[PDB]
Amino acid sequence: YRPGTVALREIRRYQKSTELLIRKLPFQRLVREIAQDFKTDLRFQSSAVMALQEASEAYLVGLFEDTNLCAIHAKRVTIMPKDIQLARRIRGERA
Amino acid sequence: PHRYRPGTVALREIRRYQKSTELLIRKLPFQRLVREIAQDFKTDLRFQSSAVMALQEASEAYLVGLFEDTNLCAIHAKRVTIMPKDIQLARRIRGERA
Amino acid sequence: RKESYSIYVYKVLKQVHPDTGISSKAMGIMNSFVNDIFERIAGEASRLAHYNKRSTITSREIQTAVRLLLPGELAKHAVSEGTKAVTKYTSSK
Amino acid sequence: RKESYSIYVYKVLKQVHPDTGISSKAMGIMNSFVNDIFERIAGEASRLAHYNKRSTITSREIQTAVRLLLPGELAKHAVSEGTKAVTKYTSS
Amino acid sequence: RKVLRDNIQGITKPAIRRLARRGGVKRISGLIYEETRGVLKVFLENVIRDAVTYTEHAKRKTVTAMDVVYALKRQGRTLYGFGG
Amino acid sequence: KVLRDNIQGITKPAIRRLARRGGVKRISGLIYEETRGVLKVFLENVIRDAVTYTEHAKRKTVTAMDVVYALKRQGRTLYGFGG
Amino acid sequence: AKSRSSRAGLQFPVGRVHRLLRKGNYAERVGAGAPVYLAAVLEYLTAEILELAGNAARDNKKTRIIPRHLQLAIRNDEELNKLLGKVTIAQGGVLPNIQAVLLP
Amino acid sequence: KAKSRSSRAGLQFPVGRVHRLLRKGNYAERVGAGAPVYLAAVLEYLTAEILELAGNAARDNKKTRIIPRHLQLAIRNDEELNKLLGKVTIAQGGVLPNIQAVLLPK
Ligand SMILES: [Cl-]
Ligand SMILES: [Cl-]
Ligand SMILES: [Cl-]
Ligand SMILES: [Cl-]
Ligand SMILES: [Cl-]
Ligand SMILES: [Cl-]
Ligand SMILES: [Cl-]
Ligand SMILES: [Cl-]
Ligand SMILES: [Cl-]
Ligand SMILES: [Cl-]
Ligand SMILES: [Cl-]
Ligand SMILES: [Cl-]
Ligand SMILES: [Cl-]
Ligand SMILES: [Cl-]
Ligand SMILES: [Cl-]
Ligand SMILES: [Cl-]
Ligand SMILES: [Cl-]
Ligand SMILES: [Cl-]
Ligand SMILES: [Cl-]
Ligand SMILES: [Cl-]
Ligand SMILES: [Cl-]
Ligand SMILES: [Cl-]
Ligand SMILES: [Cl-]
Repeated sequence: YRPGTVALREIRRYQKSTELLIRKLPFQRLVREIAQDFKTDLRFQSSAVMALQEASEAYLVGLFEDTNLCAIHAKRVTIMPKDIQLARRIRGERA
Repeated sequence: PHRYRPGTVALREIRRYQKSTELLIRKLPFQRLVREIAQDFKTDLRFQSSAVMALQEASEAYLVGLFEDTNLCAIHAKRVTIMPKDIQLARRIRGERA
Repeated sequence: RKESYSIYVYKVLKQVHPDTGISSKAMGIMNSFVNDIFERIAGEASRLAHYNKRSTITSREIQTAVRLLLPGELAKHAVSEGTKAVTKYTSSK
Repeated sequence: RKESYSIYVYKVLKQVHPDTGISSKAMGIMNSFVNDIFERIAGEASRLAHYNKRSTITSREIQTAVRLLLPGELAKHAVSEGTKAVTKYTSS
Repeated sequence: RKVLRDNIQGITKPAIRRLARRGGVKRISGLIYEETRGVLKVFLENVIRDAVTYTEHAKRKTVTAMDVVYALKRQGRTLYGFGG
Repeated sequence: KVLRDNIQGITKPAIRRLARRGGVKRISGLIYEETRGVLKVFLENVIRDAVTYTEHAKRKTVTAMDVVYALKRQGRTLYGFGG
Repeated sequence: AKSRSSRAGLQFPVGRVHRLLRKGNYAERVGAGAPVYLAAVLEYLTAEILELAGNAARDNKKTRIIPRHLQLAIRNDEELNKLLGKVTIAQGGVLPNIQAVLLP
Repeated sequence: KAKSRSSRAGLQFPVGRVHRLLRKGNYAERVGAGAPVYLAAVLEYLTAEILELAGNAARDNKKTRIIPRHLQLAIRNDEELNKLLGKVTIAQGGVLPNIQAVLLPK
């Protein structure tokens, strides 16, 4: 189908859904690498990794929502790094 | 640089107001607003002067902060002019309307 | 570590929707909710008692904490349920 | 009727800038600042004690709270200064 | 007991303009003055409502600076300079 | 020394699906790397505080509750992991 | 009117709430009224979210509340949404909502 | 007169008062003796940091006396204090002079 039609269909599909969208094992290796920077020989309960993953995905989706409103504000349909940077500035995540 | 358009005047006004610390809303009108708003929640409420001053410092800091974000929103849209839709974007991302 | 209210949540579910069940993952959410709200109200009841130099948390601190923490319309309902319960407990009691 | 720390803020100002005074408004800001940071650190140290089922806030809870609350170098320097204070107090 | 009315209009165009200037704003649409009034009125109602809740809890009739500072904490804003 | 670059394990399609969940219709190619940067900063912040809780408790296993507490420190309350 | 909850007309546990208020470092003393009022409010708010989550279940022809329904309930209710504005429901998803400008 | 706890710890901030304030807040059933010492030490350090920066800002502007404005300039120009104090309003502090570059003549 047309790429705009495909996107919109993907939106409807991913909005009905609750599954985590990042691969479980890649996320887990990321968490382990970051933790090892702070303290070596740290282990994670598997439900600690799941908590991190649920929060990270929630965070990123919330951020994409704001990013999107920033794009639409500038009369674009396409999100760009400047949309992320604006949202994070107003959110107070960066100064 | 450029010479005295509204542009050049606005810029002097920005410089002037970012340099000072004084409150920018008239105090008696602010107090009357506070008292009016408090007339709903309760009859026969009084306000210490410093309470009204606390309310003013907080209100003005809140608006100035909100105007900062609003400006970034106008600039994002390639405008120098802030509009209500800029305020509303800012407030939404801040979570005040969400 | 955190308190479990599963039995109570379930009893409340049977009053409001008698023919609806709840998954164990949804029960986990509900537990997190009761704990969170408990901690918010208690922490505010505690700040209020300290602010007013009272060494006791009474139903008055709880009530004020509820009005502070809940949005206005929802606080009405919650204050009214709290007051009812205290009236019943205090009446025939 | 928040706690006043004026005397002590004066003593610190004289150590750091023997030169300079401080207005009473500015002093009010410093008092708010001390009370605010005290409440953040004690509130966190209280949560830590409770999480760990300890009846007791020690300098360990204070330290951890400082690490949680302060950013970057500020935390490192404040951790070092707390540790120095405790070492000197324990020695004397 | 005078019935106060319409005092939001005491938040004037020049006051609002001075606030936006401090906020670094170069140019201002004529529609932002009413928008700003609305935003200020909501913020103030929320704060004053929590301030009075503190005051009434303490069985006082006078709202203090500390009642305001506590109310502001409830909005997640920490105000310095009024603990005296 | 060793390449530690696990942020790159987070894949273009994962990022695209999160964006679609956030209602995004079209995504510039530059957003993928930008996103990985923001996610890394988020996770560093949370994990730094969670291991702080773990170490304070003299444990070597980070629990879900350590993460729940670390999230609260970022102003985020996560439900579902207290059991 | 045998247990403290029963006397209060409540399902939520008054004795247990009292105990938790005492162990929590909240005040020196906790009066008898406090855990009654706190339990009633906890019970009321629980019922609000179950009412609404139950309704979301029934709208999607389910008979079992899952996290999804809790998320829908909260996010569709202005009051619960404000109360829980910084809360993440694990496995909750988001509200189906596409900005009008993006539709053909 | 016995030697103050502050003296013994090498501090200006009051260790004794800090211990009483910790007990008066009901943060825990017990407060250990090192807690107020470490806490006073931190409060004193942070105070020293700000007053140093603020004293500087007062000089950078030909003044002999710290006003709220200098505290505000101190805090907002410092990456870490700015973060620490991100939700704080300093009464009578004003804002940092800063205009967006796009708004300025080229
Ligand atoms: Cl979260
Ligand atoms: Cl576009
Ligand atoms: Cl860009
Ligand atoms: Cl950014
Ligand atoms: Cl003034
Ligand atoms: Cl008047
Ligand atoms: Cl404020
Ligand atoms: Cl323009
Ligand atoms: Cl508009
Ligand atoms: Cl009571
Ligand atoms: Cl009833
Ligand atoms: Cl100790
Ligand atoms: Cl007008
Ligand atoms: Cl203008
Ligand atoms: Cl204060
Ligand atoms: Cl994939
Ligand atoms: Cl795309
Ligand atoms: Cl939990
Ligand atoms: Cl009971
Ligand atoms: Cl003392
Ligand atoms: Cl003592
Ligand atoms: Cl400076
Ligand atoms: Cl500039």
